Amino acid sequence: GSELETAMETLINVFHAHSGKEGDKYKLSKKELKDLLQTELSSFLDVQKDADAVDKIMKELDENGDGEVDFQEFVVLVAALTVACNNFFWENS
Amino acid sequence: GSELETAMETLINVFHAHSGKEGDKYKLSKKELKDLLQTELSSFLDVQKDADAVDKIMKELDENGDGEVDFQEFVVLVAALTVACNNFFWENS
Repeated sequence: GSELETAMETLINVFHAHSGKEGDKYKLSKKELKDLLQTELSSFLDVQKDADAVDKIMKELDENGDGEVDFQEFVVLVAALTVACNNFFWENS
Repeated sequence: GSELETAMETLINVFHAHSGKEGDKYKLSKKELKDLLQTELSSFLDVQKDADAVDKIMKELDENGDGEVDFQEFVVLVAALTVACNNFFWENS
């Protein structure tokens, strides 16, 4: 019910959008989850900032893109990318 | 504009709610940020799962609660707590 608490519930519902395959509710194998957000956050390409942070995250998905990611992995890894493009000016319009 | 992209924009606006002090937009010192979410996620106390994950996160805020946290720190640390209470049954009603 709180503003921050409300955000937590919304994230779980959207995860179902991609993971709702009903098979693996997880955020899928690391190789796929990256294809989904790396493209969904297209505005991310609008202005990359720290290539070192993005570079490390890409290391886990490329070393074993067959690994796995779930809610804590989707949130921690996606927030980590935000470091590399945390630019608030990354507005697409 | 996408469902996952929309969640990213909403999180920044609520951070302003607590951090909007206008001084430090960061998520504040680690000691305070924990007081805010540890209480806001009250349903978290509804059913703690892995005390080891929560225990490690508490280590950073207790070793130097005077440290600092920002957007990537608030998202990665708060998602990390979700590991300790990821219980979907943690419904308060």
